[PDB]
Amino acid sequence: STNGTAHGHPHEIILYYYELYPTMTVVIVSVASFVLLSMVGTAVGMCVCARRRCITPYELTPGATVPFLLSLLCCVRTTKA
Amino acid sequence: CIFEVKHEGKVMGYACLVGDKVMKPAHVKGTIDNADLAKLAFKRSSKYDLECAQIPVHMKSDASKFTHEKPEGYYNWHHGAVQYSGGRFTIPTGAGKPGDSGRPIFDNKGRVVAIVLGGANEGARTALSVVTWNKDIVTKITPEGAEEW
Amino acid sequence: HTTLGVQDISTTAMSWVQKITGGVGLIVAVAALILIVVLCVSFSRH
Repeated sequence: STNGTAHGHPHEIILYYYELYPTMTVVIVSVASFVLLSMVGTAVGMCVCARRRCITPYELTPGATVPFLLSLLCCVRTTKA
Repeated sequence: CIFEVKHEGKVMGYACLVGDKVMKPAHVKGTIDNADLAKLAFKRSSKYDLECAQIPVHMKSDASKFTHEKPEGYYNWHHGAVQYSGGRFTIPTGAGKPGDSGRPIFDNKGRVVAIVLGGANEGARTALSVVTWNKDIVTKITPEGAEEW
Repeated sequence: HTTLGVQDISTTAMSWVQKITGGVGLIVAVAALILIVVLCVSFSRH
């Protein structure tokens, strides 16, 4: 009955839900959430890695600043006063 | 510049005001026996077995400098004269015991050259295991078989 | 007849959306490895 046009884009994608369904979309949403979690985990890891890079040069004494820009947004802002 | 770490009312090691940071070996149990220093926030570093923080403005005049410059010859330390050569600091065996960690090895102009962590006994003389400055960055030299003081 | 478990079409379009997911995962995996590599460089430097 109902129409499951193509798109587009997306749009129609949700129209298919009606066609063959209960389910379908919820599983896709869960997959999307998992993807978001992977994206979030990557970012968290990246920030920790950015710390790992700024480490050593975390004690004191001139030496960046310097490479702190170009410098993955902190780097700086960080070198200074 | 030198301050003592106490644990259950007992001196475990030392803390030192070098450069603009406040150092103390990470392995040392206790808390610096100085109000101003004790309440600080230290950043541990297990690679270097170091644990630094920043010197309060009112004590910064009390720090001890440092230097990467260390030519073969004799250096000064609380128990006498250390000898540097072959990229190794040594002393007459017996002149350094557990509880000497944290003590700086000065040169003749007062610049701190290294900080003792422990020593390996190799007979007549003991090769010290120290924290020393490289081109700009900190480093740690630990002779084979060191006994952490 | 009919009735069965997918997935199925609709090709192209389907690929358009699929291609969007997983790429970022590869990126963060590569970045993770690169961070490890740099860490090892620091370890060697010490």
